[PDB]
Amino acid sequence: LDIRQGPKEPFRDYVDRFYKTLRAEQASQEVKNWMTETLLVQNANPDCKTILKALGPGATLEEMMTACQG
Amino acid sequence: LDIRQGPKEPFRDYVDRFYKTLRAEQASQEVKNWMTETLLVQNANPDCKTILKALGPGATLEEMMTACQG
Repeated sequence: LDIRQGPKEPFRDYVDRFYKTLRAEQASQEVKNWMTETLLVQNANPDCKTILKALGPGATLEEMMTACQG
Repeated sequence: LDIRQGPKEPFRDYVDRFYKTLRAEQASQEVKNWMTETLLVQNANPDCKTILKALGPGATLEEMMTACQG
């Protein structure tokens, strides 16, 4: 996963690039979930990454987008 | 994935801790592959992470272990 959130890139934009790479692999829902729990959080910028980790297990993409909106 | 390779931790040891966490989720082969391509590489220490990235797509766990043995 080459996609990483720029320090000034809105989270939703990063999410869209991330999902574009994910779609290329025709990932299942299970894989999509694993990727959202791991790489999406791990590849987020400093500001966002901290917040996203604070959400805890099972946080949804929706909850992550809300947490880092702007 | 809380597991991260210590800067002085042998790669195989890190692999074992990594796989212990993975087994807890009863991941399929597909998921195991995705995790090996992403998190295993992304959570490797500075020295190892560089080398592992140089291997390119499709590198197997075996090839990664060989690359960072010690």
